[PDB]
Amino acid sequence: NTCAMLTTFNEVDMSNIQEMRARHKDAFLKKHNLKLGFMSAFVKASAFALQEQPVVNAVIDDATKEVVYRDYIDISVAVATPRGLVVPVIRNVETMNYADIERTINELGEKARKNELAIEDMDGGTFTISNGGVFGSLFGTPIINPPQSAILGMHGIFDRPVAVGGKVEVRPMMYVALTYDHRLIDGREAVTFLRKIKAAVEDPRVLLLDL
Amino acid sequence: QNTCAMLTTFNEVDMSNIQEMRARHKDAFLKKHNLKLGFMSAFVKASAFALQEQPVVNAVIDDATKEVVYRDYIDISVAVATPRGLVVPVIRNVETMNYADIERTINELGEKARKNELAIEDMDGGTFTISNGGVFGSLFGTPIINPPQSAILGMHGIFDRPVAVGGKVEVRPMMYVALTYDHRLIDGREAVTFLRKIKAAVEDPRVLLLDL
Amino acid sequence: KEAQNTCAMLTTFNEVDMSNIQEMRARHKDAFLKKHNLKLGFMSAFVKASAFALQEQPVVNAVIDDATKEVVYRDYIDISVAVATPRGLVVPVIRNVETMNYADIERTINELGEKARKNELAIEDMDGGTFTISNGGVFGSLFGTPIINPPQSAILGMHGIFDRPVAVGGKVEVRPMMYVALTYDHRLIDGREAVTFLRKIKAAVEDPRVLLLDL
Amino acid sequence: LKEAQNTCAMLTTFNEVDMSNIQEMRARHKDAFLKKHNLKLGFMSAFVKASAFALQEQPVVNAVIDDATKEVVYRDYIDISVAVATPRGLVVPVIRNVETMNYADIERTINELGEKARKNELAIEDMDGGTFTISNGGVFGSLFGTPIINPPQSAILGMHGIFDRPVAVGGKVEVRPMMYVALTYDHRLIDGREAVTFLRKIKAAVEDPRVLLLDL
Amino acid sequence: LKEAQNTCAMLTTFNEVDMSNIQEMRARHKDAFLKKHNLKLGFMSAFVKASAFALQEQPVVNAVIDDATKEVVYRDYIDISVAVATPRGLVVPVIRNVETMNYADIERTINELGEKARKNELAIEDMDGGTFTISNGGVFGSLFGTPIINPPQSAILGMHGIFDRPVAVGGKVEVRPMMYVALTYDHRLIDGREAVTFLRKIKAAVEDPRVLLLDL
Repeated sequence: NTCAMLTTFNEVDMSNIQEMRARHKDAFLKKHNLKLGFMSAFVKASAFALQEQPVVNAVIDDATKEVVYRDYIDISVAVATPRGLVVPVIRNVETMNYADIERTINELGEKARKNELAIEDMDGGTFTISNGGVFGSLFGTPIINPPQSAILGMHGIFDRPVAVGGKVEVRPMMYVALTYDHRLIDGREAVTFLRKIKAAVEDPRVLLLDL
Repeated sequence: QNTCAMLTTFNEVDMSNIQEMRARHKDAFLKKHNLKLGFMSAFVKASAFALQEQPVVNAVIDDATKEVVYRDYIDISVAVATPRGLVVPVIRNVETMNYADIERTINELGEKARKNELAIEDMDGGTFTISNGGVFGSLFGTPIINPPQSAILGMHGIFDRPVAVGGKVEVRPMMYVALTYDHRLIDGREAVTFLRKIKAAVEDPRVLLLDL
Repeated sequence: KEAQNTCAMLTTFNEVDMSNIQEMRARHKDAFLKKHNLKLGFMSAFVKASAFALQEQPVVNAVIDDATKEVVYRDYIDISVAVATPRGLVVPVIRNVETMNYADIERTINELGEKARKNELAIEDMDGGTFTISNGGVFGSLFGTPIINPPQSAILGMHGIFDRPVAVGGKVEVRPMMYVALTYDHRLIDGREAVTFLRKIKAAVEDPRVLLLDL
Repeated sequence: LKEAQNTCAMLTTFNEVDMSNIQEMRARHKDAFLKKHNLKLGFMSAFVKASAFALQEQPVVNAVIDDATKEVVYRDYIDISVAVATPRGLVVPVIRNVETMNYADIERTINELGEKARKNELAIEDMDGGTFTISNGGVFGSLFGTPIINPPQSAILGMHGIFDRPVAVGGKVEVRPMMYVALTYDHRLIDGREAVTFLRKIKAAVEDPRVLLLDL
Repeated sequence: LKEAQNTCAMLTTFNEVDMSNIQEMRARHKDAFLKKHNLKLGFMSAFVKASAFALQEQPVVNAVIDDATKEVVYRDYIDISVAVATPRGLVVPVIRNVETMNYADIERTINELGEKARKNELAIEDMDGGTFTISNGGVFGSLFGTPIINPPQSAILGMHGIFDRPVAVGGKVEVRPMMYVALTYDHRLIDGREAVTFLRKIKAAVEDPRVLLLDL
């Protein structure tokens, strides 16, 4: 009786991020000592789209029926543990490039694995990401954890035949999801947000171009 | 999903035949009716046909008396998106209508919406809600039932995907369609058949004339 | 609805290649009729896959007790398969599913269908299920979200088998694929458990040899 | 300018940058860039941002010989002084705080500064304070040549025309739009290694702009 | 630097060198060279020996304009100042009487000088006094550029990176490992024709080392 949940889906062509991870895999590891991953691209695209559409960043206060707009943006990434899935928080992401996002993700994942994370940074955040792609999933409905207003559900990357230029081609594709609440965000805004994340991931130069 | 009854179903409709009709007859349509040809009329007519062939979907549960009302008239509330927002203008008596009339009424209601002469009378009483979120590129998604009716058809963007025909791979322009229905009056079989029948009517518009 | 509010149901989807199942049906239909006097189908494979996955994963089989707030555990698996009758839909439950194979599942399904058709199906053969499989693919559906029948904790949504082009080994071929959906009670089952459960079901259906190999 | 060509002891280094990705990105995003940002995508934003990247990773070049005290001051800010072409002549407007700008922000600054200069509104504050120069003589069809260090700065990047030239990729021969770029540096502060690495970083940033996001 | 730029009016002439012969000889002789000399073959020794040969044939470049007397001094000995990589920074050790050794001894001299500079035991005895400096930029992948004359020499060689480039050999295009070579010379002593001939002799002696043996 609190939240009514609805979901929209879309698909992202991960054929450019794979190339980046395939060419700058040793230089990045030599200069920073971390493994390149898909998660930084999606975090940065989420930050870009949240900046473009601040209504997705806002949240309704059910106690006073007030809409609070938050200028800071934080994606609450998720890492799985044997005792249960735990959701850390990446803080102040609108001014981090791929290196900083990757390093924060690595540190938070290590802390979750060795169990030294307390509630001080587990609470808060304006966005969530539920990367269910570690365990191969085609697509699905992700739950909104409280008190957020939307969550991105990333699933596994699979090779399926897609039609580009009228010809059947095999490219690595990912199904993305966006569980929002109609009480705050309309369907058009959620569709535009997901499509903008898709655009910013499938061509990272959009971030440099501000498109 | 708690206070929605939710429980949606999805299908794929091929739009090769509909775009062929548009490419063939859009000039004549503009010359005669002074309008433009889209895929909206196909979906509205298909929904009307599907509602004719099984009216239990068109029914509404009255929780006040535990009574199901089987309304005979078909009233489809086509949603037109405007920068101010999405509204629900209602097209009356879709059973006695064709593609030209449906397009004309859709355009007229949209024009009333642009200048905001949308009276309360032409904003309710609909038996079925058709929401087009496909004007914004989206693969598929789950829409929401509009009260008091118990179903809604939401179409999405048209993309070209490879699909098998006769065992051979061929690229055709396809759509994803969705239907969220209240399980308290219509079971899964009925709603799946309803969506299949809408898809069959849109894919081959001549089944409307053949009355299948 | 009170049941809707109390249960927070979430859905996840996957796809199954129905290439091995159809081949085994093609090669093992006449022998099935000669031996068991009964025709082969699709439901037995999915029922057995769900049974094997539940045996490996007891959490999905378990249900929370609403009366006392206890996650009561069940050492026994009973799938509740929905059969179709002219007078409507009924959900008979097949009992002691761990200790039978494809042949006995077909026998039980046939007996329950012929009992429902002729209207001698009592209340003992109706309740007591632990997991449900909804075969919504008979009426040609692509995919969708099923609903859990109480007091069960999860449902597997079987859909129609469609000839669809999919790339395996870098080549595009046409294979008969089916979309599977798992609507699960999130209060008890987590995302990892649900995804792994659906993957185990899909793997067992794609290769029936996994069941006897006990992976 | 004569009192710099010998006192600064300039040496010139040259490299080729492959403008395939830049042209690809322009062809792909020009329509949307004009529709949303109300400008036109260009070559110079990429080069200015690449220079900012290289001056971030290599701060000795960003420094200047302070002849008063023989000091090498490591600035925490980068001041790119682009040569904007005007019908009257060539001027040197400056872009300030180039560490944090996207391609669109640099485009907007360059277009606004060019409109200011063409309509004769350029102020001194928009002309002084340079730290690195991106003088572009390539719209004149030049192949390659040696630029001159702009005082008080310690280096300058000279850009020239873009021509389709045969190159080797994986042992095969393919024609692609190839570009000759030059760097004229003060060898008293910058070793050969430092200047060559500077040009390699600029070339890598221009060839694959994804490096800027990837922070490699 | 300041003095070299201000006093000498150094001019630079350029050329391109095939390295396919050197690459082939390395590919076929690396294993034997390592097994016998316990050293790994390099591209540098061929260039040093070719420069020594060209200095032998043209003794004008093997000479210095004496500043005090405005005269020329002809050195019968050839010394080359090869720059050796080092994390501290590149230095300039000197090889003595380069014309008397082949590739094998130049390789061992370079290896010993690199080992000694790595441990920073580079004495000034074997550090200053050369006659012709050679600078390598191929380890940082520079395309081409003008090197600075190390004083008090009269010229310098400007070896750069080696890149596969499409070139014309007998009317058809094939990709061969090609490298730009540059010579910065004091035009006061060495004339234009002498500088071009010197660079051409270095080119000839590097393109096929059999000229060195053949004494062409």
